[PDB]
Amino acid sequence: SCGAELEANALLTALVAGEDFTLPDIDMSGSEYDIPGGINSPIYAEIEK
Amino acid sequence: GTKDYIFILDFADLRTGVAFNGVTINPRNITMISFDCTEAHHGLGKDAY
Repeated sequence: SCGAELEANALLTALVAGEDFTLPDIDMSGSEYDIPGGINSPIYAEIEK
Repeated sequence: GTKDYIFILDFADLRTGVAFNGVTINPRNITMISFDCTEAHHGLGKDAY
């Protein structure tokens, strides 16, 4: 195998060092990103003429 | 396979059908609510296929 993956990891760590790149940590399933009601909300009720 | 069941009548989402595929009753005008009670032998009832 010769560990091509190890060489790639070491090279990437050495070449980009000296800077900070931190991705955001939002969790998009926390119920703050959903429309409030389920099927029971009046959005899904039939509209009368 | 059970003998502990409940019958729930919800006046929202009243769908008229054998398989609940039909027009929906308007809850805002209802005159009476009569439960249909029959026997097992009512009109070739139980064992027809």
